Amino acid sequence: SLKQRLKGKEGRVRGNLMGKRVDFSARTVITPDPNLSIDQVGVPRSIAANMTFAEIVTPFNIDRLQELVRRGNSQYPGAKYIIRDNGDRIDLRFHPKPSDLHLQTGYKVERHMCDGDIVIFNRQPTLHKMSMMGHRVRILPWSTFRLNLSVTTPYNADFDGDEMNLHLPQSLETRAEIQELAMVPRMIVTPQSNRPVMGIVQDTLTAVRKFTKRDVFLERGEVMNLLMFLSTWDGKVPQPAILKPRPLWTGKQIFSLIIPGHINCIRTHSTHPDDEDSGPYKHISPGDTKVVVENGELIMGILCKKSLGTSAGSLVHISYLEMGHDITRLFYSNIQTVINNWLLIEGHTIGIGDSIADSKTYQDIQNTIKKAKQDVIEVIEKAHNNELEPTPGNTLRQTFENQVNRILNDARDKTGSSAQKSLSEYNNFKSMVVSGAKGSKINISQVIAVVGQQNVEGKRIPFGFKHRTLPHFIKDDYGPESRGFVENSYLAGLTPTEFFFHAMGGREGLIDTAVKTAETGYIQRRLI
Amino acid sequence: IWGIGCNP
Amino acid sequence: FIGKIPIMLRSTYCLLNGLTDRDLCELNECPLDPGGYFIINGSEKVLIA
Amino acid sequence: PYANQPTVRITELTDENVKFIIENTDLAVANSIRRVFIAEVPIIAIDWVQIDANSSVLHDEFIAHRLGLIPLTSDDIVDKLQYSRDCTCEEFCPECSVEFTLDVRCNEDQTRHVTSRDLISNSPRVIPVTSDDILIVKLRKGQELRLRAYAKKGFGKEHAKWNPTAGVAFEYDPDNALRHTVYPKPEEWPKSEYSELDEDESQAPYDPNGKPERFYYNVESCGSLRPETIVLSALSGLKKKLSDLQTQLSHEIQSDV
Amino acid sequence: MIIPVRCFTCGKIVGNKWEAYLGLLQAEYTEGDALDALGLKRYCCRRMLLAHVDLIEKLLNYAPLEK
Amino acid sequence: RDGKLAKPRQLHNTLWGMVCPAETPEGHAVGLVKNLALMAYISVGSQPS
Amino acid sequence: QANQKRITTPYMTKYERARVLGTRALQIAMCAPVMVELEGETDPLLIAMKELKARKIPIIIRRYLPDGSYEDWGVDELIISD
Amino acid sequence: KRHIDQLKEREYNNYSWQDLVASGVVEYIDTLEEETVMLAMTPDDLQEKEVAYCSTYTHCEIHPSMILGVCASIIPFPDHNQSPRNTYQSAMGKQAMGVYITNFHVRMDTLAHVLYYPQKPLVTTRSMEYLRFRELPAGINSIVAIASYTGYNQEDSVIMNRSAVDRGFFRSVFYRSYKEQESKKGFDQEEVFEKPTRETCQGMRHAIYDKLDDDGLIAPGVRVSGDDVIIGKTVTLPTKRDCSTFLRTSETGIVDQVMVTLNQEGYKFCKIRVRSVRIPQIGDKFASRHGQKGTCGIQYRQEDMPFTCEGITPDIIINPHAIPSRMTIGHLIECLQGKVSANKGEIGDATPFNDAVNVQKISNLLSDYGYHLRGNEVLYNGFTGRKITSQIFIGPTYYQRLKHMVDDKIHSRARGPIQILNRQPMEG
Amino acid sequence: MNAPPAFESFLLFEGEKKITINKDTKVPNACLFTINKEDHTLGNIIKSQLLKDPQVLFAGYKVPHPLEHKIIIRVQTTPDYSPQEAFTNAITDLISELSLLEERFRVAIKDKQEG
Amino acid sequence: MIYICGECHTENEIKSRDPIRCRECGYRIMYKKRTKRLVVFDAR
RNA sequence: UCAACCUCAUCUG
Ligand SMILES: CO[C@@H]1[C@H](O)[C@H](n2cnc3c(=O)nc(N)[nH]c32)O[C@H]1COP(=O)(O)OP(=O)(O)OP(=O)(O)O
Ligand SMILES: [Mg+2]
Ligand SMILES: [Zn+2]
Ligand SMILES: [Zn+2]
Ligand SMILES: [Zn+2]
Repeated sequence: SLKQRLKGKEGRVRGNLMGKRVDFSARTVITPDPNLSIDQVGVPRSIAANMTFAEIVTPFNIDRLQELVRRGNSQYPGAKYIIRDNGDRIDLRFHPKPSDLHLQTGYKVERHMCDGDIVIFNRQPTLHKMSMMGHRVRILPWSTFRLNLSVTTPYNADFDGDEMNLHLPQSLETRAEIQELAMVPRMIVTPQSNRPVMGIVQDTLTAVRKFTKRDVFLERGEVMNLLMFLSTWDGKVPQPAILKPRPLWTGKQIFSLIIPGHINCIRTHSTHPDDEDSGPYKHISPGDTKVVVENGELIMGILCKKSLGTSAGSLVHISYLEMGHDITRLFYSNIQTVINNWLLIEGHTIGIGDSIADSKTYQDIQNTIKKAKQDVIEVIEKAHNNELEPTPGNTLRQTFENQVNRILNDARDKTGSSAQKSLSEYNNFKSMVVSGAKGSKINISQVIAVVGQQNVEGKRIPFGFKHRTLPHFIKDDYGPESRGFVENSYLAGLTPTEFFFHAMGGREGLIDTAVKTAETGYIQRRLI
Repeated sequence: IWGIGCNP
Repeated sequence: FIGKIPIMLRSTYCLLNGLTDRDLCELNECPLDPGGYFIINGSEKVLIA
Repeated sequence: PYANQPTVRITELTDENVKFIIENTDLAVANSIRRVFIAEVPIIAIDWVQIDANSSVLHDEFIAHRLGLIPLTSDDIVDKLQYSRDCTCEEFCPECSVEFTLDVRCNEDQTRHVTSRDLISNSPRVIPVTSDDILIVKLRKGQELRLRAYAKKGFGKEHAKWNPTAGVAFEYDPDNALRHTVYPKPEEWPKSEYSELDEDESQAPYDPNGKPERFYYNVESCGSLRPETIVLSALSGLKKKLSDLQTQLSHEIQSDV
Repeated sequence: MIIPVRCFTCGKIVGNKWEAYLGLLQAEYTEGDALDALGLKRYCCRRMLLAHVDLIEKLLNYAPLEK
Repeated sequence: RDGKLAKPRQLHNTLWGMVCPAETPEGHAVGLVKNLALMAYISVGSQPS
Repeated sequence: QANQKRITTPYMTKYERARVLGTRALQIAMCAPVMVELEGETDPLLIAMKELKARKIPIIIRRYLPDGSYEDWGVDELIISD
Repeated sequence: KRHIDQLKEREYNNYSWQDLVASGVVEYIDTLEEETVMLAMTPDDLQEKEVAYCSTYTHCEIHPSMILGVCASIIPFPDHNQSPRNTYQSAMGKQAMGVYITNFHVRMDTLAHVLYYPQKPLVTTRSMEYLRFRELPAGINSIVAIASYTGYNQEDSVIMNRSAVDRGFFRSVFYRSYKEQESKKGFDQEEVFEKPTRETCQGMRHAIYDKLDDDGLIAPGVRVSGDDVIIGKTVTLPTKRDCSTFLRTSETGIVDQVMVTLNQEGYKFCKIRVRSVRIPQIGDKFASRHGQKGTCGIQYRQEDMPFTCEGITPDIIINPHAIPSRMTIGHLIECLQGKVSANKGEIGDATPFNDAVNVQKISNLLSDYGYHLRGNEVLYNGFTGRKITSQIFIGPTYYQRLKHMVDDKIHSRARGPIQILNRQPMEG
Repeated sequence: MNAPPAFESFLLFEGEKKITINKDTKVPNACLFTINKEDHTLGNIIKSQLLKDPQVLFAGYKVPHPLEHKIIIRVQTTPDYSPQEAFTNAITDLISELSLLEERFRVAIKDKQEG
Repeated sequence: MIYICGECHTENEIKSRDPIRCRECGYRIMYKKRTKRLVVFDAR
C-alpha cells in the first residue's frame, strides 16, 4: 500500500531520502600499510580509474588537462569524460572523437582520481564522527585499501576481512569543506572525551616500550638507518650518549629526535612502583619508570599506552594541543616508521615458552587450588550441618553461593599472581601486557595458571540436568569442579567437563554481543 | 569465563 | 498413479543405494558423497531438522 | 677507505651442494651475495605454454604451472641465450628461447605417468634434468596431453620458477659472541654445527670490538645449474649490477656538470 | 591433487619423489625412514611428502569425456 | 531470530554429547541453529504396541 | 549590521573558513581574477589558501543572528582561525 | 577383550557395531535417560577404585571428544583454546577451499572453488578419519613464523612468501557456471541460440560477439574477458532483441565445459562453465584451524623473508599480537607438534582430551631432533642478514584459504545504472 | 586484476632514470641519490661500503615503500670531499671486492676438485 | 558444430534447431568440444 | 553506442 511505501526502513522517507545510494563510491577490503602517513590512504588503480573528478579547464591547467584527455580512459592517468559548456558530455572511452578532443576554458575534464585527492573514508557502523574521515589519496598496486595503523582505532577496524567505503567529493567547494572539517590530522582529539582518538598501537607500541628501555644502545649504522626514516630530521646526528669506549646512542636519545618542537610532559609507566614517588629515588626511579619529556627531549622513562596511547595528557595529546595537528601527524608517522625498523632489528614473537612457567610456580598453583577446594568442602559441610547463618539481605542459598564464589575467586587471583611473578623480563606475553599493545594480566593468568570460574547469568554453571550440572557428577554437588570451576590452564588443557562449562561461558558472551548490537543501535538512532 | 565479577 | 515423490539420494529408494564405489564412479557419482539431500529442479536441497 | 679483501674456503663440493666459508667480508656483502643466489642468478625455465589437447583431469593452467616449475639444465647456454626483451626477433627464436614438445596418449589400460622425460627439447643442452622423473600428470586410458612450450632466460625475482637454488643456509657468529641474538636461557639452545665451543659453554664471551665475519654458506642446487656455478654467476651478476649503476651514475654526474 | 613440483618453502624438487616414497612405504620403511632415504632433510620438504593427499588417483576412476 | 531474549540461545547442560557446543552460527542465530554431535543419533520411531 | 554593534565573534569560525576557501577556490577555477601574486601555484584551492593567508579574499560573510538580523563581517576583518 | 578383538578383525569376521549393541555392551541413551544415569568419562580414571566419588556408575562415555560436531572435530587441541575461538573455527572451516567432491568435473555448479594442492594436516584429530578429512582435505600445511616483521602483519593481517605462492601455495580455481534456456512464450515469439548480427538484431552491445560459435555458444578453451558474450540468444520481435548472456564483470576466465541438453519442457538448455585461476593476492583471507583469520598484508619474496640457519623461510608470518588476547594456545601447541611430526615422520595426535600428550612431552621430543624445546629459532633478517635479537617461534601449522577474496569484493561506482522507481543508483 | 606485472620490479619503463641526484639543503655537503628499480641487495652493499669510508659522515638507505621499487641513499661527507665521489668510490671498491671473491672462489673450486 | 556425447563419448554433428539426441545411444547431454584456436598460457 | 521486480535463505564485519 501507499503507507507501506513510505512507512519504515526501506521506505521513501528513511530508505530513499534520509539515506540513499550514491555515486562516486568504492568499497573494498582493507590491509595494513605502515609506510603510509595518517592522512594518506592507499587506493587500487582500478578503483581510481573508475572514479572521476571533474576539473574546470582554466588557462593555467589547460595543457595538463589536454594531455590527460589525449591519454583517455584506457591509459590510467587520463580522463573519462569531457563536459562542454553546453553540458554535452563528450565520451573519451568510446572512439577517438578527434574533433571533440579540444579543450577550452570552461570545459570540465572528468579526470581520473590521482595522488593527492581528498576522499572520505567510512566504516560501518558510523558510531561517531571519527568513523568518517578525510584521507589524501595514494595509488598503490593490488586491490585493497591501505591505511595507517594509528587510524584503525577510530574506525574500529582490523585487517581480518573488514571493508571500508570511500566517497569522493565532486566539487572544489565540497573538497575544501571535507579537507578542513574532516581531515584525519584534524580529527586526532575527540570532543567526546577530550582525549586523542588515535595513538600508537599493535607492534609499534611494544617496540616503543622495548626501544625506550635503558638497555637499548644503538651503534652508528643502526642510528643512521633509523634517522633515514625520520622525515622531520634536521640532518644533524646527535652526539652519542656513550662516546667511549665505542660510540653508542640510546633508544631514548633517538626518540628524542622524534618528539617535535619543545613539548613538556610527565607520565608514569604501567609498572611504576607506588613506593618510588613517596620514598627516595623519586627522580632516579630504579626501574626507569616514570616519563619526563623536557624541551621535546625524553630525559627519562619507558613509553607505553599511558604515554603514547589514547589518553588525556599523553605525549600525543600534548603534541596536538601545543604544536598543532600537522606536526602531530608527522609525529605519529615518524614514530611508526623508525620504531618499526628498529623492530625489524630487535624482533618480537610469541611462543609456547611464554606460556610455560617454573616448576615451583606450577606447584604453588596446585597447592593453592587444593587449599581452595578443601575450603569450599568445609563451607559445604558447614551448610549441610546447618552451622551456616544467612548474611543480611541474603538467603542461606545466596550467602553460601557468595562464600563459595569468594573462596574460588581468591584462589584464582592468587594463582594468577603466582603465574605473573613467574614471568621473566624476556617473556613476551608480559611484554605485550606491559606495553598495553594487547592482552591483559587476566589473559596471562588464564594462559599460565587457571582459567577460572565459568559463570552463566551471573551464577555458577546451573543444574541443567535434574539437580546436577552434567550426568557425570553426582546429584547435589556444590563443589568447585561440579559447578564450573576450571583449575587447568589453557596451556595445560581443559578436562572434558571443564571444556563444556567453558563453552557455556563463551556462548553467553557471544549471545550478549549479538543481542547488544540492536538495542544500542535503536538507542543511538533515538538520541540523534 | 573467568569469574563472577569479571566476564563469563 | 497419484503423484511423484522426490527421492533422497543414497536412501533405500535411490538408484545409488547398494552400489559399490566402482559402480558409483561408473555413474559419475562420488563414493564419498554422503547423500541425504533431494535434487529438486536440478538443485540439491537439504531438509533441516 | 677501501674494500676489504675476502677469502673463500670450500669445505664441501657435491653435485647438489656447495658448503663454503667467506672470511674478512662485511655482513651486507655476504647477505647480498646470498640474496643474489636466491633471486638474481639467471636460469632457463618454461614460460610459454600452448596446449593443443588436454583431456587430463588437471586443467590446462595447472599443467602449465607444473611445466614451468620443472627444472631445466642451464649450465652453459643460459649465459649465451638472450632475454626475450633483448632479442630483436618478434616473439621467440632459437637465440631467445628453447622449444619443448609433449605428445602423450594413454592407449594402454594401465595408468600412464607423464613425466619430465616425455618433454622433448629442440636443443640438446637444455633437458629437464633427466640424464625418478618429475611427474607432470597421470593419464587414464583415452586421455591425451599435447602441448608446445618455450623456455626463456630469467631470474627468480620475476618468478620462483627461475630460482636456481633450493635452500641457501647462511650463518654468522656460530657461537653468540657479538650478542646479535640475546638468548633468554642460553643453555636450552642447541649448538650450531659450526660451533667451536665446549659442551659446557653455551655462549662465547661477549666480544665488544667484534664485527660479523667468517660467514658460512651451504648452497643447494635445484639441478638446473651446478652448485658451484650458481655462486660464480651470482658474484658476476652482482658485479655487473654494480658496474651498470656506476655507468649510469657517471653519466648523470657528467650531465649535472 | 598431485604431488607438487618443488617444495613451497625452499624449492627443492619433491615431485619426483612421491612414487619412490610410496614404494618405500610398501617395502617396510617407516614414513620418517622413507623420507630420509629419499633425501628430504628439512621439515619443510618432509611436510610436502608427509602431508600429501593424492587425489589424482581418485579422479582417474571417472571415465574421460572423449575416448 | 528477532527475539533478544538470551534464554533460548544459551548452551544448555542437556546438550552434552548430543549437540556440538562449539559449532553455532554467529549473528541473529547464535545458539538457535545447532549441529549434531559426532556420535548422536535421532530416533526414527516405532510402534508402541 | 553597522561597524558598531557587532556582537558576533571576531575570529572566523572553522565552518566559515571552509566555505570561504571552497567558494574562492571555485571562483579562481572559474577564471576569476586572483588578488595575490601566485608563486607558480596552479591549484585553485592552494591559491585560495594563499589569498586567505594574505587576507585578500574578496568575500564578506553575512552571519544571521537567531533573531533574524544579520551582520556583515569582511573576511579581512575576521581573525583567521589558523 | 573378546569384543574389541572381534571388532579389530571387523572385515572377514562379520562383527560390527550392531553385534556390539546386540551383545548388550553398548546402549543408546537419550536426554531423559541421561538425567537418570551415572556416567564416567573414562573407565580407568573413574571406574577404578580410588577415593570413592561414586561407586554406582551405570555407563561410561566411549570417548569425550565425541561431544564435538563435524566442523569442531577438525580443530586440533580444542581444549587449549578459548571457547569463542572454536566457534569461529567452525564457521571458518565451513568456508575453507578444498576439493569439495571428487566428481567436481562432472558437476556444473555455480561458484565452485577447488584448491590446487590440498594437504592433510600434520597435526590431526582421530575423529577426522570419520569426517573423511584425509580423503578430501581443505587447506595446506605451511611454515608459519609468529613474528612482527615489517608491520604488514599488524592487527590481524598476515605476511606471505611470494616465492611459495609462485610455487603453487594456496592457488585455487573458481568455476562459475551460467545457465540459459531458449524458450517460446508467444506463438510467434521465440528465443533462439545464435550469434547476434549487428544489422539483423536490433539490440547489440560493444561487447565482442566474435567468440560465439555458429550455434551461439562459446566453445571450451576460449579466453573470455569481463563483459564478453558467453551465450548468444536472440528473440523474434513481433527486428530481433538481444537477450545474450554476458560474463560477470571482472570474471576474466577461460571456458571449461559447454553442455547442451534438453530440459523437462523439451526446450534447449545450455550450461557453460568458466575457469578463473585465483593466485593468492594481498587481499585474500587465510585462517588457521584455531579461529584466528587474516587478510594477506603483503607478499615478500624468499630473499626478503626471514631465514633460519637451515635456510627455511616462513611461508606465512602472523602477528604475535593475535595470540595473547584470543588465548588460542592450541595454535602454539599445534605448531610445536607439527614441527615434531615433520621431523619425526609421524602424524601428530591432537585429540581433545588425550591426557597422554603434554606440551612438555612434545618439547622433549623436539629437543631430540636438534631444535629448541619450545620451538623458537634464531631468525636472520632477510633484508640485512643480521640475526634477529628475539628468537622467533616457527613451525608447520595448517592454514585454510577462505572463500572471501578481495577480487570479488572490490567495487567502484561513477554515474552508472539507476533504478526506475527511485531514480537513484542501483544496489549491488 | 590490479596485480603489477613482475617485470616492473627491475625493468625501467621508458623515460625513467636509474639514478637521480638531488642535493640536501638542510646540511652542507650532503646529497640524496634515488635509484629506481633497485632493492635492498644494492642498497645495503652501498651503505656498508660508504660507512667504511672515513670521510663519509652519514650514509643511509631506505625503501620508501615496499610495494614500489625504489631506493633512496643519503650520503653526507666532510668538507674537501664530495658525496658523489664517495658513491663512485664505494661502487668501485665493491666491484673490486667482488672480483677478488670470484677469483678466490674459482681457485677454491679447482682445488676442491682435482685433489 | 560437433558435440561429444555425455555417455558413449562419440562425436555427433547436430545442426541448429535440431533435438539434442546422440545417434546410437540416445543420450540427451552433449558437450561442445574444445576450440581449434589456441590460447597461450604463461607457466607462471 | 548497454539488462526486471519481488521474496526468501545463506554468509560477511
Ligand atoms: C569490534 O566490534 C566490531 C564492530 O562492532 C562490528 N560488527 C561486527 N558484527 C556486527 C553486527 O552484527 N552488527 C553490528 N551493528 N556491528 C557489527 O563488528 C564488531 C566485533 O565482532 P567480533 O567480536 O567477531 O571481532 P573479533 O574479536 O571476532 O576479531 P578477529 O580476531 O577475528 O580478527
Ligand atoms: Mg575484523
Ligand atoms: Zn629471438
Ligand atoms: Zn623444502
Ligand atoms: Zn552418444
